[PDB]
Amino acid sequence: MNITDIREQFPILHQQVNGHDLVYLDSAATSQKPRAVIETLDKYYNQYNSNVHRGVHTLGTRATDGYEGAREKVRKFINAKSMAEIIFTKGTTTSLNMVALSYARANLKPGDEVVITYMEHHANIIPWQQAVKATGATLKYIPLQEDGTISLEDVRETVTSNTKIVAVSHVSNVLGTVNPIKEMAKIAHDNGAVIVVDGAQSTPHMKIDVQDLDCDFFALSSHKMCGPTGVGVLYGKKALLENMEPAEFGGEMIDFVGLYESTWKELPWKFEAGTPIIAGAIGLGAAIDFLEEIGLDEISRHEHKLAAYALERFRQLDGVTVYGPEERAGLVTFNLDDVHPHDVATVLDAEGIAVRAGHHCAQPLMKWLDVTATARASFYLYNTEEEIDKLVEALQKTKEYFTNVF
Amino acid sequence: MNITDIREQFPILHQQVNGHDLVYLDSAATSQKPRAVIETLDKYYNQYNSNVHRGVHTLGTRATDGYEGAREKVRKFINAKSMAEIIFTKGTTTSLNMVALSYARANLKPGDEVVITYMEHHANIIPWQQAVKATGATLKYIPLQEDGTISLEDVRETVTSNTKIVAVSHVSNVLGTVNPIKEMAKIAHDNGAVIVVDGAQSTPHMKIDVQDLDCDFFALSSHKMCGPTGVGVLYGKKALLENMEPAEFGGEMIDFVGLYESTWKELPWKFEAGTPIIAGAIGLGAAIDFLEEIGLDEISRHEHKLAAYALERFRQLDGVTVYGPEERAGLVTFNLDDVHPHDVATVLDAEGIAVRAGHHCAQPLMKWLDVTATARASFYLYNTEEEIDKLVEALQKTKEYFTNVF
Ligand SMILES: Cc1ncc(COP(=O)(O)O)c(C/N=C(\CC#N)C(=O)O)c1O
Ligand SMILES: Cc1ncc(COP(=O)(O)O)c(C/N=C(\CC#N)C(=O)O)c1O
Repeated sequence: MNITDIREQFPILHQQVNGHDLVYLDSAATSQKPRAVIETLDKYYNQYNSNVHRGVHTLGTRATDGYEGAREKVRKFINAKSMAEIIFTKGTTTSLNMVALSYARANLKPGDEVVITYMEHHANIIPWQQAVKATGATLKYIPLQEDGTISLEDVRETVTSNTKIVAVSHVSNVLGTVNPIKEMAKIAHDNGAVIVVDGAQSTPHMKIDVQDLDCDFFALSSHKMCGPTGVGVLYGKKALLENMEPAEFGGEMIDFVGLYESTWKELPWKFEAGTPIIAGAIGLGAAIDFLEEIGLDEISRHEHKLAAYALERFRQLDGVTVYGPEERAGLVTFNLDDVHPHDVATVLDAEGIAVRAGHHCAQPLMKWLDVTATARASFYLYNTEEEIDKLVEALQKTKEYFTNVF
Repeated sequence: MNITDIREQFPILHQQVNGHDLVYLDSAATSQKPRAVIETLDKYYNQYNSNVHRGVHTLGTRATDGYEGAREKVRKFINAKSMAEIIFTKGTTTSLNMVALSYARANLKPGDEVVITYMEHHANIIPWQQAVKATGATLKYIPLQEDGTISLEDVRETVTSNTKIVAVSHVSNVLGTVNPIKEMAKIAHDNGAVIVVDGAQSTPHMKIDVQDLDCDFFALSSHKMCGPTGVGVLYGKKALLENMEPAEFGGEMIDFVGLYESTWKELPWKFEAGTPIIAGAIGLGAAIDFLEEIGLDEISRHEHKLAAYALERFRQLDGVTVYGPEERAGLVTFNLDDVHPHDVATVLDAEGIAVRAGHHCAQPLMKWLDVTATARASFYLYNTEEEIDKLVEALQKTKEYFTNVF
């Protein structure tokens, strides 16, 4: 894996911001795209754009083969058994809402529990809030240990035989924690629950195998993994999706329409209402071809190196707190003592450096961390140690600059 | 309006299919894109891709300004009063589902009526089926007159003071009928109903003015109007959207998140859960700039000419039935006596000609037409009379060829 060859594929990296070379360290908010992906979209619109599933004219057939072909690429990529288990959606958020709407709201009664964790992104919180409220069921949180990881002991404690759903994140977008999803699926099942896995932060960065994880549902977002905006996937076990009603209704997802009553398509089309995200899914396919060609394990090793290097160089700074465990995915959330993270982010941008400041859509987590906001640098396959040097050099500068003011 | 200059902007038109120049007559299924749109996407991914609404780094600000800027372009384009009334969605279908979920399901009780018409696309049928079933309300259909138009008399007949919702299409994707939306909004309101307008076929092809139409909701799809796939709009009167709960929950659409209860953003963000369709909305903005620069009235005049020419040259063929009225949008649905439309479409593709065969997602309409399927040619700003000549010449050939077989 050659990082110079990789960065050469991402036009957006080669520019300056505020007179400094761009240092993009915000891949957890969204990733940048290689030429292979952008040229996939261009070729689609330049050459074979048409609506799909009719199969009567040439361009229509090509578009359909592209779109269905990308479904197959997603299937192999996360090791699902069947294309019937791969549903294209607008994103992780919509995917998780569909499970909340079609599965939760139809399978929860007073006394039933939904179990989540304190570290969850909103997308994996609010749908469950709404679903328990709609059904008079109960929402519970698995506690976190002090380093921001989860103990299986706490899982057995929180999951009861009244738990219908466990919903947890694969990798935290804030702490960097890789959760024990597989062991959690076992505890879920032992108690008669399904597990729903929020895979938005894991999928771009490490090999996903839904056969090995035995998750019941798994959600991911194209934009975080070198792919177009506006597209995601819901994976669900075929037996569960067969029993769920659609979340949206319309053309494409029907079989017979009468005046008052309709019947549905087979999976996966049951869950894809209206003209689908044709170019986006095809570009998501291109993104998957690109990542597989580098290798998810390679990308993962690369991130292990950047994260270990970042954690070391952060510990060389006084007045800097880092949140979460030592063993982590490729990001670091932190604060400078006595500098608001908004200001850290502003000052970093003046130096070319893109990070995120705020709640990272994890308000409960911030409360648990006893902070109101943090700053975050997040990495991907195009980042380098040199860029981590610039970040830590800029944080040192920031500390001194704000010393000068007071 | 110079058609040669217009066609020069659409790379996909300049190719052959089966050894013949492509003749694309399937714009009602999806439209082709000009360079201005494709290069908008390229420039977004090449240059300023980032997540939106943070506003802490340079690319993030640019992405946000692009996305919010496109909201403004959509607002001016349909003459809404406020960006708070413009919600980006995945498409017409999703837009109509949101109204069905958030407005209908919360405002219908036994004895309440939803009124639709027999000519509606599925997207404007199934959501209402589901909503009346969920609420024990009643669904009614306005009858059609023999030419496939609607009489206001029939509207007053069907809409009662128990009608809560009237949902009708602006322009039929099958008959070509332009419905009397404005007069229908008046009848709706006189009886205490809102009206929901399915604008998927109107928006690409004619000026939209929601102030003049006084519609309560209006839905449209980017892919049909020179814009990217995967994006649409829901317009709704600000006072109605203020009172509707969100259809999806997650990051971006919240204000405060506690463990069990959350509060929402102001409009329009209330209705935009998760990372939004950033590049798609920006490209939809480019599409709108492109169409406004030609002029919707010009595009409309062009289509009037193609439709009048097509209807004339179709009446020069024996054994050809055309469905719907004389005054029409830019398409023609038809059948050859004794040739299945699937076969017509297959034979047309061998000649380079792209049309659609099937139900056109209007199964109730086909039943009313007493057919099981039809063929359809649909036009846009890049089509010509010469291409209509090829179509009618090919239909003549098809008729003779199928005579030979028998
Ligand atoms: C673990 C996890 N779960 C859900 C989401 C939301 O995904 P999306 O916005 O693509 O619908 C995300 C997206 N995270 C963002 C998106 C932004 N901005 C972040 O900055 O951390 C995530 O990381
Ligand atoms: C009047 C009307 N109402 C709803 C839809 C569905 O819009 P979408 O598939 O973009 O969600 C459409 C899309 N129509 C199609 C789409 C396809 N294929 C067609 O072939 O007529 C429409 O024309």
